[PDB]
Amino acid sequence: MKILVAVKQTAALEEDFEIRDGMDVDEDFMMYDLNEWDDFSLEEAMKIKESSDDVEVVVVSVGPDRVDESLRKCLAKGADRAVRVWDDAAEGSDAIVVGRILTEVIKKEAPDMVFAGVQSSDQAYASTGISVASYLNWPHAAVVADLQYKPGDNKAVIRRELEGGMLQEVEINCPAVLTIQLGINKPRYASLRGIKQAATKPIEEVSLADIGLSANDVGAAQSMSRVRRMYIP
Amino acid sequence: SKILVIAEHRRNDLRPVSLELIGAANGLKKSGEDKVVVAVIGSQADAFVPALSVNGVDELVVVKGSSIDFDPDVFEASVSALIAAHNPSVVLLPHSVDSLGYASSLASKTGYGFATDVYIVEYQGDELVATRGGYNQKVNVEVDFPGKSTVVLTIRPSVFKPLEGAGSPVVSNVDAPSVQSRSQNKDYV
Amino acid sequence: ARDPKHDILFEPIQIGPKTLRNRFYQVPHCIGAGSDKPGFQSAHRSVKAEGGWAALNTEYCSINPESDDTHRLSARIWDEGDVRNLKAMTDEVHKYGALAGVELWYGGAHAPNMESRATPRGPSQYASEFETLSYCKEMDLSDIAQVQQFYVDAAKRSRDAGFDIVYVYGAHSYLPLQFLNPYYNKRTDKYGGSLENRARFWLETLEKVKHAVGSDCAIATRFGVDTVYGPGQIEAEVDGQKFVEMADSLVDMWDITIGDIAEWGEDAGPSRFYQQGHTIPWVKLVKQVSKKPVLGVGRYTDPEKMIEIVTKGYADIIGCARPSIADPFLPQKVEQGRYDDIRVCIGCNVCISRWEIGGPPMICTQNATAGEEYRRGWHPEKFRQTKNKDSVLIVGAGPSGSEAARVLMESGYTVHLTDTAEKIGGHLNQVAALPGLGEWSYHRDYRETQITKLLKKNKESQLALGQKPMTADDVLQYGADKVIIATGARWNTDGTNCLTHDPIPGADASLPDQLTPEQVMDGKKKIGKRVVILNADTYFMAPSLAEKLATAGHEVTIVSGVHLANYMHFTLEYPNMMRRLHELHVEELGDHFCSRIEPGRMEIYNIW
Ligand SMILES: *c1c(C)c(C)cc2c1nc1c(=O)[nH]c(=O)nc-1n2C[C@H](O)[C@H](O)[C@H](O)COP(=O)(O)O
Ligand SMILES: Nc1ncnc2c1ncn2[C@@H]1O[C@H](COP(=O)(O)O)[C@@H](O)[C@H]1O
Ligand code: SF4
Repeated sequence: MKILVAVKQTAALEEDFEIRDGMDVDEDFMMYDLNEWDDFSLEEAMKIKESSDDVEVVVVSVGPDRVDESLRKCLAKGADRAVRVWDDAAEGSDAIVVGRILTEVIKKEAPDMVFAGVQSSDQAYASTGISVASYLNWPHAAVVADLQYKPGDNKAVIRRELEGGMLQEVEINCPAVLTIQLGINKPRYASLRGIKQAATKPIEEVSLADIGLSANDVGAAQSMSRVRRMYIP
Repeated sequence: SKILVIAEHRRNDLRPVSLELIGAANGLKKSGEDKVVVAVIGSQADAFVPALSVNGVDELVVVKGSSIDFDPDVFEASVSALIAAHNPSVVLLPHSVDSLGYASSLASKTGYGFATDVYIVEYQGDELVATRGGYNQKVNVEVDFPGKSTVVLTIRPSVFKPLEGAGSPVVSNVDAPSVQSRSQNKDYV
Repeated sequence: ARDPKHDILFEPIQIGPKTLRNRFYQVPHCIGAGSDKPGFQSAHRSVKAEGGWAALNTEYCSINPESDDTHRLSARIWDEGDVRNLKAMTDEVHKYGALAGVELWYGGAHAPNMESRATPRGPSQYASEFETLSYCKEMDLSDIAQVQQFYVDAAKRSRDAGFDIVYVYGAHSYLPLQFLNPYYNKRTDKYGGSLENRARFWLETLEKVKHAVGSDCAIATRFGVDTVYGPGQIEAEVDGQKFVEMADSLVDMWDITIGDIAEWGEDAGPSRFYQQGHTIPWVKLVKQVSKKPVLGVGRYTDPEKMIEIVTKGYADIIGCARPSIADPFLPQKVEQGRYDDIRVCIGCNVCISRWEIGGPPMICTQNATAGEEYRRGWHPEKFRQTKNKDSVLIVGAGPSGSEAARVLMESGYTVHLTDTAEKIGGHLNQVAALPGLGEWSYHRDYRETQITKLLKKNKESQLALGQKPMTADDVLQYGADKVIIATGARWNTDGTNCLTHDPIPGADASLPDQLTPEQVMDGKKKIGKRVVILNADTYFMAPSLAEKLATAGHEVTIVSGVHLANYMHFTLEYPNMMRRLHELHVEELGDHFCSRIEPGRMEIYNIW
C-alpha cells in the first residue's frame, strides 16, 4: 500500500525586493522553503501509516536542484522516499503543466492515495492538485479538513471546510486525489538525530523521458496563461 | 459573444458573490449585443430563479443534478456541459471552496485559459487581461490568454460591485448528465 | 527602507554653539558608573554614540563633596582625577561623532553625604523628605556665592574634560529647584518670595555658568516645570512657564520633566501606570513660551509617536532615557528602517532598581549587555560567530532559553528551540496578563520576532512549540551537540517560604479553597468571596494579584510576613501601587506570618 504526497518548494521574498525585464522579481530577494500546506499533508499520511500494520509514504516534487532541500525535510518529517522530477525545459511550467508532469510520475509510482496541498504559499493557484486529478481521472475533493481512511478502503469520508467555517461531509471513492487544508493535524518536527539520518537517504531523480514526456510537453510554452507583467502595486 | 457565470448556493440560499460575478461579467462585456448567461446547478436549482432574475442576466440556465448542494463530479460535468453548448469567451466562477474542487479540472482537460483568485480584469484590444497576486500577495501579477477562445476565471469575492434592480432573463431548464458522483454529501456541522 | 515620514528625525539642530546631528538624545541618567567606573561609563554611552544617538550625557554629576550621594552612586567632577576618568567617555563619544554632556548637580539636603561627611547647604534649613535624616545648613549670602562658584568651578572642569554640553540640573527637586520652590524656600530676603526672588538663584547660576564656558559649550538646563503635587509646589501654568520665560535667554536647550525626587516615578513612568508620551500635556506647555530647542522624555520608543510630537511642535528633539538602555542602537535602526529589530523598553524599571538600592550596577530586562559592555565586552549588536558546525538543543522558550537561542543563532549556531507551551515566553505570558503589565509582553514579543527572523537565516535551526514535554530520553537521543535546559520555576505549592524554609502545615493547593498565582492566573479554578493572599514575597506578585482579585470584586486581605512590595519601592512603582490598593479597599496585615491552614481557616502570628 502506498500514499503519494505531492510537495512544493515555494519562494518568499525579502523586504524590499525589486522587480527584474518586468516579468518576475529579482532572484536574490528569494528564499525557498517547503510550502506550508504540505506540512499538513505529509503528516495526514504519516497519520495513516502509523494507524495500521504497511504504508509507503512517498513525496514527489517537480523542480530544480534546490528542492532537494525540501524533500529531505520531508524525509525527516516522515516520508519513506522522495522523488524529484526535472529537466530544464520544465522552466515555468504552470499549475496545469505541473499536474500533468505529476500525473506521469503518479502512474509509474501507482499509489492508492494522492495528497496535494490546498494552495501554494507563493502563487496560490489552488489548481495543482485538482489538475493532477483530472489528468489521472480520479475522484477528487478540495479543501480537506478531515480524513477517515484506513488502508485499502474503496471508500473514504472527508470534510470540506467551507467559507466562514461550516464543514461538509463527503464520502469519496478511492483511490482519490485530495487537497489538504490547514489545521488538519499538528505536523510533527524533526529531531536533529532525525534530520541527521535523512541526510543519508537518496533523493531519486526522475527525468522527463523516464515519465514519457518531452521538452515539447512542458514549460511556459504549454501553459495556460502567459505572463504579461509583474509590478509592486 | 457570451460570458458564462456559475452562481453558487448552499442550504437553500443564494450566495452574494453570485451577484458580484454578474456585475463583473457585465462590467467586462465588449459591446452591448454581447450576452450574459447565468447558470445555477441543483436538484432544486429553480428555487433560485427569482433572485438571479436581476439586472445584467440575459439568460438563466437551471441545471438539475443528483445532489442538492455542491458536488464536483456533477458540477464539472455540468459546466463543460454549459460551455460546450453556449461557446462563451469567458467563464466566471467565484473563487470559493466549492470552486477549488473543480475549476481546475475543467482547465486541465481542455486547455482553456485559466486563472484564479483574480481581482483584476480588463479588455486591451480584444486581449483579456486578469491580474493575480504573487508571493503571498506581495506583487500583482498580470497575465493573458494567447489564442485561448475560452477563458476560465475564479474571481476574488467582494471585489466586483453588483448591479441594482430586477431583470428579464430568458429562463431555460436542462438536465445534468445522469453520471454517478464518486462522492456523497451527508450533513453540514 | 526608512519610511520617509521619519526623515524628520534625522535633521540636525542648533543648540547654542553646538550642533546635534539628529533628534535622538540620551538625557542624563545613572547607570552605576559615575566617575568611578570609567571603563563602564565610556563603553556604555559610546555604543549609543556608535548607535547614533546625537548626544550622550553622564548621570547626575556632583560639583563638590558636600553633595555626595553615597550610598547611591552619582558621578563626580570634584578634581583632576575626575576630569581624567570622565574624559575617557568624552573621547569615546567623540570618536563616533556625537556629543558628550555632563549634568552639573548639587542636591542640598537630598544628598546624604555618607562618604564625604560634610554638611549640605540649602535655601532654607530643612530635612529631606527622602533621606529623612539628612538636614541642610541655611545659606546666608556668602553661602550663596561660594556654592555658585562651585558649579563654575565644575563647569570649567567639565570643558577640560571635553564635554560639549553642560547643564544646570534643576530637576528632581535638587538645589536650583529648591530655591524656586516654596516647599523648600522659606527665605524672606531677596532670594525668596517673589517669583524673581525664587529664580534668582538659578538665574544667577545659569549666567555664571554661561559666562564660564558659554562660548565653547552649550548650556542646557533641565527643569521640572510641574511637580505634579499641585498648589504649593511648581505648577506648569503658575511658576513653570514664567520661569521658562525668565531663563530663556540663558538656556541653549530646555530639557523638560515633571516630578520631585521622592516620587520621581512620575518622571520615570512605570509602564504599570503610565504609557508613552505620558508627560506630554505638561511637556507641551514649554514650547508655548520658549523660543529655544525643547526635549522632554516620555518613554519614547516609537518613531511614529516621535514624529507626532515634533510635527505638532511639542518638542524639537527626542529625549530618551530608558529606551536608550533597552536599545543603544534604536536610532540606526530607525534610520535604517529596521523597525522589527528594535528592542522595546518595557518600563519595568529594574534598571532604576539597582542604582536606587545604592551601589550595584544597572542591569536591564531587555538589554542583557547593559552593564556588560566594558567588563564582559559584550556588544549589543555584534556577536562572536562560531567556527564549528555544533548544534544546541534548548528546552523551554522563556526569557532564559529564548535569549539563549536568540544569541546563539545570532552567533551562527544550529539551534532547535522547543517548549510545551504554544507561544514564546515562558511564564512572561501570564505575567503580562496581570493588570498593568501589559507592556511587559514586549519582552517575548521581541524574542518571537527575532527567532522567527533568525530561522530563515539559519537553515538547520528549528522552532517547535506545542510539543510533548521532552524527556531525558528524547534529550539524550536528540542529537544536539549541546543542551540548554531552561525549564522554569513554579510558585510553591506547599507554603514553603523564606521564613521557615519549610512547608506551612495544611498548605496544599490541590485543595478547593487554596490557590497558587498560576491557578489564579489561568482563570479556571473557582475563587471565594473572601480572599486572603499569604505573602512571603517582596516583589510584584502579591500586590498585583491583590489588584486583580479586588477589581474582580472579591474582599481582599494580604497577610505579609515580609515588607510588602519592597522591591517596588525601588522601581518607583510603590506610591501608585499603594494608592491603588487603598482605592480598591485592599486590606493589609503586616508583620504577620501563618502557622497552620485548615479549610476556611488559617492561624496567623505577629513576628514581633
Ligand atoms: C537613573 C536611572 C537608571 C534611570 C533610568 C533614570 C535616571 C537615572 N539617573 C538620572 C540622573 O542622573 N539625573 C537625571 O537628570 N535623570 C536621571 N534619570 C531619569 C531620565 O533622565 C528620565 O527623565 C526618565 O527616565 C524618564 O524618561 P524615559 O526614560 O521614559 O525616556
Ligand atoms: N511543482 C510541484 N511539485 C509537486 N507538488 C506541487 C507542485 N506545484 C504545486 N504542487 C502541489 O500543489 C499543492 C497546492 O498548490 P497550488 O495549486 O499550487 O496552490 C502544493 O502543496 C503541492 O501539493
Ligand atoms: S530595565 Fe526595563 S524599563 Fe529599564 S531600560 Fe530596561 S527594559 Fe527598559
